[PDB]
Amino acid sequence: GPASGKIRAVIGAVVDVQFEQGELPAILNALTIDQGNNQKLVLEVAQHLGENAVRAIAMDGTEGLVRGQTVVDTGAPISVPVGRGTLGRIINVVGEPIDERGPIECKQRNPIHADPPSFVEQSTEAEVLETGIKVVDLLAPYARGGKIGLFGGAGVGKTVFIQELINNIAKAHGGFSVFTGVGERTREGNDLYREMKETGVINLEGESKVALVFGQMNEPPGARARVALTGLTIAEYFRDEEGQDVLLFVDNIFRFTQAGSEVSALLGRIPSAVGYQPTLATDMGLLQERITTTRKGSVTSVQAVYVPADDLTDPAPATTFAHLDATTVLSRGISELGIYPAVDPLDSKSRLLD
Amino acid sequence: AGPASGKIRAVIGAVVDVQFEQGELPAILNALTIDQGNNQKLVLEVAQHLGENAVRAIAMDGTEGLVRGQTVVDTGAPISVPVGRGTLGRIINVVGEPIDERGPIECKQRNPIHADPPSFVEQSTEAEVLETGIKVVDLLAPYARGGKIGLFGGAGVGKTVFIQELINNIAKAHGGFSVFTGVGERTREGNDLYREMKETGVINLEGESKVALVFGQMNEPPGARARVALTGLTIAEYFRDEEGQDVLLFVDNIFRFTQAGSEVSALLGRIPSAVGYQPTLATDMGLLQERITTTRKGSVTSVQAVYVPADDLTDPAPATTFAHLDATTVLSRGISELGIYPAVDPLDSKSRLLD
Amino acid sequence: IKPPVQLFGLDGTYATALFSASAKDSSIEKTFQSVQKLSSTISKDAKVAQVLSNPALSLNSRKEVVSVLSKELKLEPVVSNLLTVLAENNRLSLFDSIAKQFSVLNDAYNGVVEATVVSAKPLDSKILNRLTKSITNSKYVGPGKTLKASKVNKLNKVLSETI
Amino acid sequence: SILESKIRGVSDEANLDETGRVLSVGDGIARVFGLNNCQAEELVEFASGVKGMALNLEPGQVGIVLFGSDREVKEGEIVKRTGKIVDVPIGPGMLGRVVDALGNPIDGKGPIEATGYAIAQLKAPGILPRRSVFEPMQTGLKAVDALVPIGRGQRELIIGDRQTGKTAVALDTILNQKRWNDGNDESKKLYCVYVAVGQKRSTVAQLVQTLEQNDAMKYSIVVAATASEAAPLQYLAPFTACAIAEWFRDNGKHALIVYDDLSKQAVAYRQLSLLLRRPPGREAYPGDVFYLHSRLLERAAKMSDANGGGSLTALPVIETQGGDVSAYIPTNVISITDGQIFLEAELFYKGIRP
Amino acid sequence: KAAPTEVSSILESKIRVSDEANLDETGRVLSVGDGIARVFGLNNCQAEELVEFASGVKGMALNLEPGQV
Ligand SMILES: Nc1ncnc2c1ncn2[C@@H]1O[C@H](COP(=O)(O)OP(=O)(O)O)[C@@H](O)[C@H]1O
Ligand SMILES: Nc1ncnc2c1ncn2[C@@H]1O[C@H](COP(=O)(O)OP(=O)(O)O)[C@@H](O)[C@H]1O
Ligand SMILES: Nc1ncnc2c1ncn2[C@@H]1O[C@H](COP(=O)(O)OP(=O)(O)O)[C@@H](O)[C@H]1O
Ligand SMILES: [Mg+2]
Ligand SMILES: [Mg+2]
Ligand SMILES: [Mg+2]
Repeated sequence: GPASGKIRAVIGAVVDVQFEQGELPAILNALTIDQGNNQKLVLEVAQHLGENAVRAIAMDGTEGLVRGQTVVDTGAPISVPVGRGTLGRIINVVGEPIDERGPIECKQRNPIHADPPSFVEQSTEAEVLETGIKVVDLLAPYARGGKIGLFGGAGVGKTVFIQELINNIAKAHGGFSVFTGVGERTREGNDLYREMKETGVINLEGESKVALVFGQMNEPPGARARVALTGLTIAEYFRDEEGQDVLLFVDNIFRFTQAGSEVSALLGRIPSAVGYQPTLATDMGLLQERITTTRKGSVTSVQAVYVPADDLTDPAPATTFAHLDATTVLSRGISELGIYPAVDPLDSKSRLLD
Repeated sequence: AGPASGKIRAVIGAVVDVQFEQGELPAILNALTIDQGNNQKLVLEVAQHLGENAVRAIAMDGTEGLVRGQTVVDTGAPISVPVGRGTLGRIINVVGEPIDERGPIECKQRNPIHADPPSFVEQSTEAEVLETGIKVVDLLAPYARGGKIGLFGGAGVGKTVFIQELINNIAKAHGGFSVFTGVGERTREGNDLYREMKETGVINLEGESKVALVFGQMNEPPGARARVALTGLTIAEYFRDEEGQDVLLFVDNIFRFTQAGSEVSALLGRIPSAVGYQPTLATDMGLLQERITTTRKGSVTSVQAVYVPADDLTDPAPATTFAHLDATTVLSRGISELGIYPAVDPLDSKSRLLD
Repeated sequence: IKPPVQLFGLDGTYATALFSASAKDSSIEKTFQSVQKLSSTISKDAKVAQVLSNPALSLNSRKEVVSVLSKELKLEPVVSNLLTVLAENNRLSLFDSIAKQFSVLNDAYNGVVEATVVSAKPLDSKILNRLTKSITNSKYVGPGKTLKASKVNKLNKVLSETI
Repeated sequence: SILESKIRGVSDEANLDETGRVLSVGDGIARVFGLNNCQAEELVEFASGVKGMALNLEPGQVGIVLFGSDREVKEGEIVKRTGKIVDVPIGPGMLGRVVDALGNPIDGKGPIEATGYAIAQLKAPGILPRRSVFEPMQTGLKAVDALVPIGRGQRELIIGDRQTGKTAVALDTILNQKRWNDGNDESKKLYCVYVAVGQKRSTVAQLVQTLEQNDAMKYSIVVAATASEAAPLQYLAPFTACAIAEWFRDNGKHALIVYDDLSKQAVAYRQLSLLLRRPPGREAYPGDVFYLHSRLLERAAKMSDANGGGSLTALPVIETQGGDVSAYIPTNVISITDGQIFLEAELFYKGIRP
Repeated sequence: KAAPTEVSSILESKIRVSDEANLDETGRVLSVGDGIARVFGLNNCQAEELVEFASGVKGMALNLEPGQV
């Protein structure tokens, strides 16, 4: 007999679960909710309101849930498949396959919520990474195993910059890739899987070396915020348990902070700057520190940030600039002149420019 | 004795709610004593009353170490400070205690820091000019004798150097006594001002002094910074009313009095105003500026210094103090980078004695 | 039925809502003695006051206090339903406010109130207030009245305003 | 009777004098129901092992801020009180190990040889126990020693944007004191105290490795305070680092603290205050925003001859946004320190370093 | 300091017998304003379900808390 609960309140993605027994669930715990669609639901506990009741956050749509439904607790967090079985498949935020190719036959299932590396397990380097562009090999040079940021507004060149670098560096890197898209479009996910299959990156009948993670903007707020933790768990196992130079590609990285701000008003937290959550620096620092280079293996993070209405002084753009070794800001004024791309030389800086 | 003993029920920051008995509750602006572990005490000023035999008090020091249910005795009156000739040459605090390690202040009387201002019938108008020594102050905006002077300026323009240069050539040769009450200053500015007055003859440790030192920089909490202006003005008001002398109150800075009240206004149950200020900005600034005027018993030349927020004269703490000052010495950040020492504006500075 | 006594509107509506259903078939005299036994066995007792300020309770320590203070105490009508509405809505910490508002309704519609001078007045249950105040002030001023402030403060303020 | 009803129900022991029960916890905050004898800003110990600091004391509950992860704290957990306030270790044995925000060693060198126990929230020096800044702090740079020269006991700010020379100015001054610390003159030696607050995990490991190879980490205190921890750990990084450096100034030695950065400490204090049910001020910050930075910098002053003759230098770095120095946190720190070092981004890209 | 849901009007219906009409699908309108309608009831009503008032106006139950919808 597992820990069963009862739904007391439901306002959007926040679902308050009231447990009848004294053994309540902990934070960041996966909760099940049977309905009638051969899929059930995934709810993650955030905080506890007291009186044998904890506020949970569902990772899907909460339409159809009545007051008093059965809420079973899994006893752990949202686990996902790791290892060599996730290469070439399209996984989701809960670790389930969405490529219609059967289940992922994985040996172990690590959780999405884990601690980052300590100060004694870190490993710094200064190896330059050749990308191929003339504005990136001379101005702000990227570092091997670090965090690369592709900042810019809408329509400047954020999605085209990550696609050109993955077709000339990740194809001959040797290690496995990790393309975890969070807050992307519906047509961008299907076009990226078809282009990588014809070039030799993802082989459905052979050997693959690129992990795909679904999670566009068509889902709810719980799946978009948990899309970054599911993709980072597969890349961390290949560098610590196996010791390989993984390549994490997030598109975009600004969708993780924007998804948590819409559900922070219903959990009891007060609004911050520009209507954001109060734990902006705490939530972004816990996920960016785990995607670094350790003593067992490196992890070249090539994420992309989105400027809020062409503004670099926002709370989601300025807070992510202190956790990246190389930054590539894309100005909107240079994109209308004819620069392909709009690489700002007066704003892009790096630590390897010495 | 019938001491009003209270119990601490809430403590969040500088605000501390004390719960007393029914009928024996203290009034507003009342000093509340609290026994700690050291040889000193924890002074707390009652701001408002929440009800149900409880009143919210603002601590004038560190609130660390207070538990729920401690004894809080009331003094019965307000924050008493030492007045007279014994306060000259000693470094007093916000509660009226010495911080110069020179023994206790042997004062015969102790007046409260909270007092009403003068009426309209007791006001005495004047039109006398005061020579300062500068070429841009003696030709543009002349300072009035017995009035309020405001040295407006930004950060790094020359606000602290303007008050120190004028005190070494006007306060050292005046007939009355000075009153340097610094509110919201720095730690290094307090030690340099006391050592310069001893070598010039303003503060004599073995002779006679004519300058009252009132400590209270930004190293304390929000309660000691807001009450530093009322404690320093109580000693200067007694020398012009009971003794009848031309006192000179030097406040540095004047902008720290309005910013200290807005730091504890959010925890007291008040809504915020404009630019993150308190709603009682015009009421709190007018009650302290009207008491430092010139009456029929004596004059009081206040030479305060206003600090503009990042060089902005349209703020709520700079524009509200321009109507309660005769001579305004506004400084600009553009003239200080060209070599003008000091950066005195010849067009923005105005005075009532320029006729 | 709502009586004209106001009595706040949010906090004082706990005893006013239960007074409408308790005023039928003569069930108002037994509610006065039963409400006093619930406050005297939770205040000066130091036994059942272990869940007065704690946020525990939850069915176990919430329904056991309403059954022990009604079965073995002095309750048989609808007195046990008053403690059950305050246990589920987290309102057991203010038990003195619900018992004090019930005694004010019987003293207003069946007696006088207010005050007069020195101590309390008489609070008669006649009819009009003018015919009862003149017949009680002459009998209370002679008997007792030790007379041991207001008149001395008003005379000193009038002399300072004219000087 | 009253005694017969408590024998068949009531509760058990669990005294609320020195202990308490956690009624609600989440997002770092933890509302503990009880703790009557607990003082303000006292160290609280939970039943799971996570430390806490009771900063908000109410009449029915007590808001305590957790110093770690809130995933192990649930509703109804026992929260014991240590009886003391928020203290940290100090002494001459802390030089050579990367300590955290509570005095624990994070470098893996075992325990810290502490000679005393000083509180974090300590009072600053008065006007009678301070003297004039007459000593000379050789930073090593030719453009800083001739123009804006700093001394032992003054507070020099370092305003500027990212990747402009903010952290490079404080690191060059600590390595330049090796000529006086390697000898025998204790009056000319100045111990360093780097307090990395808000930085990433790779930035703290790279700065400690460069100082150990140049014979400079043997007399320098490293305060590890990354952004992946709680909001109470990053906000208390300035008070904990100032208590360890104050022991050398009160005995007869010189110290040099480096609060990097001042912009990261203001965001950590506003996150913990917003979750404790408190009213905000300007720019979604607390009411005492200017009092938090002015109190920690006022203690680093030069003492007189009767207090020992020591001094403490403060090097606070201010992270700007596009060169804007007319902000809320930028103008508050520039009007409290005795001078500032403006680091423009226009001359840094041309080659004029710094 | 108090709570909503059961208050004055909604607090005098559970002391007698709150039955008769089916409260799982229907409900009594306790408050209305700013384009909202706090209906008292709707136990078996799902989220984002279509509703109808007595005058013929349609409704959409967004939030479903305890005692109110
Ligand atoms: N090297 C290039 N040359 C010409 N056009 C480009 C180049 N890179 C990007 N673009 C244009 O920039 C646009 C980017 O569109 P989209 O990806 O939807 O917005 P964003 O880049 O902000 O995510 C594309 O429509 C493409 O035409
Ligand atoms: N007459 C003067 N000649 C040259 N420099 C001056 C003069 N007056 C002031 N200054 C400069 O102005 C600066 C003022 O610093 P500070 O007092 O910290 O700021 P503020 O004046 O805004 O309070 C001093 O560093 C000093 O060098
Ligand atoms: N004297 C110098 N010569 C060359 N490069 C320098 C010099 N000083 C600083 N830099 C460069 O400036 C960069 C500063 O990086 P970082 O410390 O992360 O940003 P900030 O200085 O704004 O804190 C370093 O990567 C370093 O290469
Ligand atoms: Mg894109
Ligand atoms: Mg100054
Ligand atoms: Mg830095």
